[PDB]
Amino acid sequence: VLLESEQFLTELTRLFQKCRTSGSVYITLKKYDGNKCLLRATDGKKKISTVVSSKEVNKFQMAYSNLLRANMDGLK
Amino acid sequence: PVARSWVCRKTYVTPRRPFEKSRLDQELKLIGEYGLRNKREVWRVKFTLAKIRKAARELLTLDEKDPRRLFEGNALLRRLVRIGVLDEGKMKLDYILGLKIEDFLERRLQTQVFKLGLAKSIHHARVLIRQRHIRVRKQVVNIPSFIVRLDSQKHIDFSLRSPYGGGRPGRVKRKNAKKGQGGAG
Amino acid sequence: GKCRGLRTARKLRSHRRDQKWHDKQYKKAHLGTALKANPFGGASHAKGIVLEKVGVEAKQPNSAIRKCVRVQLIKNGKKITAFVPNDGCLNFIEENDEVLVAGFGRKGHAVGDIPGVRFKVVKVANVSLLALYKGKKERPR
Amino acid sequence: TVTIRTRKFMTNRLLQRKQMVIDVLHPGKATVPKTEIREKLAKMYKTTPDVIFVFGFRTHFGGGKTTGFGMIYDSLDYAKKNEPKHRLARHGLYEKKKTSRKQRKERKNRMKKVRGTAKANVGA
Amino acid sequence: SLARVGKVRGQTLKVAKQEKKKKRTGRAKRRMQYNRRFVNVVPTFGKKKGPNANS
RNA sequence: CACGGGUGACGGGGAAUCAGGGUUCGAUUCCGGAGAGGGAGCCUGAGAAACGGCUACCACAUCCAAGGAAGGCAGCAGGCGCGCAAAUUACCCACUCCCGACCCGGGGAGGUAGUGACGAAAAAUAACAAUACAGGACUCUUUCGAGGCCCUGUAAUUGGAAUGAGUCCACUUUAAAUCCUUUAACGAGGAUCCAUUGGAGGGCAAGUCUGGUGCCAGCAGCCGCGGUAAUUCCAGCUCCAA
Ligand SMILES: [Mg+2]
Ligand SMILES: [Mg+2]
Ligand SMILES: [Mg+2]
Ligand SMILES: [Mg+2]
Ligand SMILES: [Mg+2]
Ligand SMILES: [Mg+2]
Ligand SMILES: [Mg+2]
Ligand SMILES: [Mg+2]
Ligand SMILES: [Mg+2]
Ligand SMILES: [Mg+2]
Ligand SMILES: [Mg+2]
Ligand SMILES: [Mg+2]
Ligand SMILES: [Mg+2]
Ligand SMILES: [Mg+2]
Ligand SMILES: [Mg+2]
Ligand SMILES: [Mg+2]
Ligand SMILES: [Mg+2]
Repeated sequence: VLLESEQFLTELTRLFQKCRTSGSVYITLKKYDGNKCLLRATDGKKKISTVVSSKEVNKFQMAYSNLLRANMDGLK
Repeated sequence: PVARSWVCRKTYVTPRRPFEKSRLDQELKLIGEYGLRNKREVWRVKFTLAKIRKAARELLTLDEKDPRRLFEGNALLRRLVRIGVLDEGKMKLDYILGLKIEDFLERRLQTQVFKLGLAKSIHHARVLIRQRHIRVRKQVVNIPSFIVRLDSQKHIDFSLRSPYGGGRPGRVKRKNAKKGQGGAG
Repeated sequence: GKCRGLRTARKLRSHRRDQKWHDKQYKKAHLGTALKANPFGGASHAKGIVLEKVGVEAKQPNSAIRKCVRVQLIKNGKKITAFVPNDGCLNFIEENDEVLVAGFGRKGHAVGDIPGVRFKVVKVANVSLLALYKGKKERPR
Repeated sequence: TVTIRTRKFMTNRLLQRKQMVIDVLHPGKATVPKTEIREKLAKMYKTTPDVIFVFGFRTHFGGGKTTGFGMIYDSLDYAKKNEPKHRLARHGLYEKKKTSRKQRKERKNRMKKVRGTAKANVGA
Repeated sequence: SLARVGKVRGQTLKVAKQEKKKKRTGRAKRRMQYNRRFVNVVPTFGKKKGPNANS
């Protein structure tokens, strides 16, 4: 599902909040031409996708970094 | 702290009443007489006339045989003579107040090309100014608002890079010649 | 001037400084009570949340049902009966939406047929109601 | 049909050079290149074109006149003594390094962190 | 009641826009305005009709 | 008019509106003052109560092995929040100067580019010729009609003549580039390479035109319009303001 950059982050947060019990989180980053990068996320059931352009990487990467640091925790 | 000017000024001032019928009548007659583009072209010459008349009133409020008054009056008369609106025998600071927007619009390079007669119409002269066919003192003038000086009045002619003058023909003429030679063989 | 002495500057200045406050525009502009009563707080535009749509009955001779929106502001939280300007544009505004609220050109005063309405709506969810009326843009759904 | 005239001629013995404002008339063509400018100044002033450095052309409207500044050194050693390295690299006798400025700042801030002889060992 | 919103805007007849030759603009529009104001008409007796006057 | 209070008050040169007088603003590139989250103290040093210096407390926050360590973008970019409201995590010390042991090194000061309809200046979107027509100074004719030495406009009638906007080799520009100017070759007849923003009762320039609605929708900054022939709504056409 191709969404907005902010809607992608909200649905990605909802993917972790749904996978607080069981389920994998798949994040695929790749080059995109048709400068842009394709960033897609998959829990196994519902797929979301976005394309991040050059105009919004400073707005995107910092909130995405805080999202990952808040949502990923392994073993001590 | 950057190195730049920040100096600018509006050259036109809008009138106080927007829909005066006699004012629109006079401005529409001015545009239809001298080949203008909008009402801003009337209003900016009106505001330069307002500048000149305000300077003239400020000189007439000064006393006679004042050095600043004499210097500014002689300089303003020299400017009016060199733009060629006021005559060289008429030059006195009391005659500046009796000067008109029509005599200011007479010194337009569009109007001067129309009076010299190298162009057919006033708007056709403006087309020639836009399309860069005429020059003034070996310098191409692309803008019709060029205030032609009285000393530089006689140097108005066609430019060198011009098909109407001594130059290469235009795109339509080259395309028609190429199409004719291609049809002939 | 009434007292025309040579050195009555402080008398004229104190008398004019006392008598400026009886003007309606001067006192409203220089007291903070009108600025406190103003929901915008000295602002030209304001965003706010739609919560309900109200059909307001009209005043004397002209009798109709004007359309208003109970806008709850963000910068203060105050409630404004904002006016939907154009025809058939109440259907675009849904519940729980952010709308931009401006004045009506009488500087905070009720205008014409509508009692107790000072403000109106310009934009609806970052899409202008003028373009929604003309049909140029579409509401994002 | 290209004509070069000189204005404001000055002899800097304290810089060991000549200098003038160059006025180029070229009807019927575009702006002539700096190599042709150096060649025509060389055949004008009877010197080698290696010492003649010309820069800063501005073309007037209409298309028949440019204005540019140019200096004529005495020797290539004096030119390398007082001539800027960027205008030397315009012609190619000097070549500046390709070390980018942000990476040089990063290298300097990395050498600032480590104290001792290992400042050279931090870099690569 | 708020059930009658957009009533007349819904129930008016949708008339399609007529195709039209493009108008001259700017100095040419003002020149054509000057030509249709002054140099065409003649002084006539009685009250002069307006530009949009029709009967 | 002290003292006290408020300021949605850094002060000034200045900005806007302006007859003459005034009113409002000034955070904003220049001069001076204050400051680096809130205060307080100090070493060094000619010059600091300095925070891209430390020392303690409060608010906020990072790592940790739980013994401990480290922070101050009201700098340049950029981010969250707050919002009616505000730009690139670029290139370079080449122009300006500043500092150092100094001709050589450094400068997010500064310069140049990216966004940019805050604003200011100039300013494309057509012009000419030929047909039909509609008319104005002359001659002629009682009018009707006629000749063109002089004309002016209109009509998706036709015709070549001229140019950018774009495309794009090449110079020039510049620290290296970009843009401007120059310059080949392309490039326009609905020259579709199509200019919109508001209004048409009055103030206020501009339809008693047509269809629908029938005090409903709505228009209307003020007066007012709409209750089944709306010059005021909604659509078409026409016109007017820039
Ligand atoms: Mg205060
Ligand atoms: Mg200040
Ligand atoms: Mg403040
Ligand atoms: Mg300080
Ligand atoms: Mg301190
Ligand atoms: Mg400091
Ligand atoms: Mg800091
Ligand atoms: Mg803004
Ligand atoms: Mg430097
Ligand atoms: Mg240096
Ligand atoms: Mg700076
Ligand atoms: Mg266009
Ligand atoms: Mg209408
Ligand atoms: Mg009106
Ligand atoms: Mg009227
Ligand atoms: Mg009333
Ligand atoms: Mg009206």
